[PDB]
Amino acid sequence: DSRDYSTELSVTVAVGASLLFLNILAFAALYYK
Amino acid sequence: CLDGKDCASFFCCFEDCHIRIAKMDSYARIFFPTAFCLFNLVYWVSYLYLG
Amino acid sequence: YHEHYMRNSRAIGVLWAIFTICFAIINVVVFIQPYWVGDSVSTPKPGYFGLFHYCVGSGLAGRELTCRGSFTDFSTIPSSAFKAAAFFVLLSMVLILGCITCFSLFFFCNTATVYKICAWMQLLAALCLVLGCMIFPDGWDAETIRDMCGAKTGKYSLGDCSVRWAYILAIIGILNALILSFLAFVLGNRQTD
Ligand SMILES: CCCCCCCC/C=C\CCCCCCCC(=O)O[C@H](COC(=O)CCCCCCCCCCCCCCC)COP(=O)(O)OC[C@@H](O)CO
Ligand SMILES: CC(C)CCC[C@@H](C)[C@H]1CC[C@H]2[C@@H]3CC=C4C[C@@H](O)CC[C@]4(C)[C@H]3CC[C@]12C
Ligand SMILES: CCCCCCCCCC
Ligand SMILES: [Cl-]
Repeated sequence: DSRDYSTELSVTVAVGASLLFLNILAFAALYYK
Repeated sequence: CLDGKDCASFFCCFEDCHIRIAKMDSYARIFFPTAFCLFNLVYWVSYLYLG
Repeated sequence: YHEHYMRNSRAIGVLWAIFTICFAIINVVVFIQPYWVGDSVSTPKPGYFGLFHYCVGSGLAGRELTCRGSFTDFSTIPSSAFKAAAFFVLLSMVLILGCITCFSLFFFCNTATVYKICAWMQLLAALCLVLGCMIFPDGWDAETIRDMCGAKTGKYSLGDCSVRWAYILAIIGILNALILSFLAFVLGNRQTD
């Protein structure tokens, strides 16, 4: 088997960045007076 | 600061709460079923599907 | 102006709770799934391991992944650092689940008070997850982990092995917990107006 985990680390980062981006968008909503 | 609130004014809600103890049963009629239902969901999913 | 204010506050609170449930799912997944560190091409012998559970190959050009470990029985955890990390991640999971239960208080208790409650509980869960992630590498000196990865592996030294999706997902969970805690604090201070 290809014992490489680059692909899985890659996908894990995309989902994490999406969640963090949505959270910073929530901050953009609230902090905007 | 962010909201002009000092540590105490922004983080701890030590301004009201205790006083609200007569409604202790009011919380329990929905707090306890939520905790048990939530515990079952993590318990059953963990042992049956995740591992 | 006030109706827009209330509508945005309500919607952002709903999204905050949705992301709280998502972070709880993340915490459960990283706690259960044993893919925090994994083998590499240069690793002497294959497998993977998480906070407490570890699967190791027999080493005869096949899988035969013998698996061992369980948080219920602390005897089989390789090292005290692993035990501490698993306990801290469990405590973080219990804290975030407690916040999801405390969502029920929105009927009776004041919105600002419950927002501050979950803000503090999410911050504590974040702190517990941070300590778990910082303490977990300390146990890499264990004889099982060294036998897996090799002699070059050690305390806070990855060595030949490679971090898999669960570790980076736990770091993402730490970041999510911090941002959600600050979000809850801001929402609690915002409902007061
Ligand atoms: C799979 C895992 C599932 C886990 C299960 C999760 C469920 C856990 C149990 C119960 C949730 C209870 C939610 C009840 C929310 C009720 C919120 C509500 O009452 O409406 C108003 C807005 O509140 C607010 O903005 C606070 C926002 C509350 C948001 C939380 C509920 C959303 C749940 C959406 C489901 C998403 C699931 C998706 C998962 C994939 C406040 O009222 P009110 O002015 O009169 O009070 C003022 C005071 O002086 C007297 O009450
Ligand atoms: C009271 C509410 C809010 C929170 C309840 C927390 C629950 C879900 C926690 C507390 C103790 C936890 C268990 C502790 C140990 C183990 C052994 C492990 O090998 C699989 C997960 C499992 C079986 C956990 C599943 C989740 C669990 C049951
Ligand atoms: C109720 C907290 C979230 C529980 C999630 C259980 C694992 C989901 C795997 C898809
Ligand atoms: Cl187990």
